[PDB]
Amino acid sequence: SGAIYVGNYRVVNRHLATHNDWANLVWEDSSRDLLVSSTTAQGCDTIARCDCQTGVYYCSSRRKHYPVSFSKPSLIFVEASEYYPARYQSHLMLAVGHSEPGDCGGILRCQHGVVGIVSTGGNGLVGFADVRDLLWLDE
Ligand SMILES: N#Cc1sccc1CC(=O)N1CCC[C@H](C(N)=O)C1
Ligand SMILES: [Zn+2]
Repeated sequence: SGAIYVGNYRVVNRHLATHNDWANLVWEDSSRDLLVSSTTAQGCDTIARCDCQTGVYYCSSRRKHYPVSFSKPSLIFVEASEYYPARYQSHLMLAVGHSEPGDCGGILRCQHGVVGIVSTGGNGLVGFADVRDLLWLDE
């Protein structure tokens, strides 16, 4: 679990969105596993606007932060789950690192701010949904 709070927005994994998130929906994209809902309180996270390929992510299954090198956002095949059939997930970045399903929502950060959130994993890899291209999150 986990979310990004920036301005009057809350960014979460679409497969983990709540009834309140869907009732206050701003935007959602199944192909990215992202959902953004509106909030009544101000968010203070800073979104990174960069092409960093190194950063640190929070891994709840280990209660630890890990430094990682990660790939540029791209279309990557993702095995079927109870949330989606087998498909290509877009704007996804992979890194070599530990992740378990409950790890979704952990933030990936670089020196410039929030890069994305954990969205996929397995076999010693971790995948992050990028949020750096969502320029509207800041206005
Ligand atoms: N094992 C393992 C890990 S680590 C983080 C998530 C997972 C499981 C995982 O990859 N998914 C299940 C939930 C939906 C995800 C998606 N974006 O389609 C796919
Ligand atoms: Zn950066």
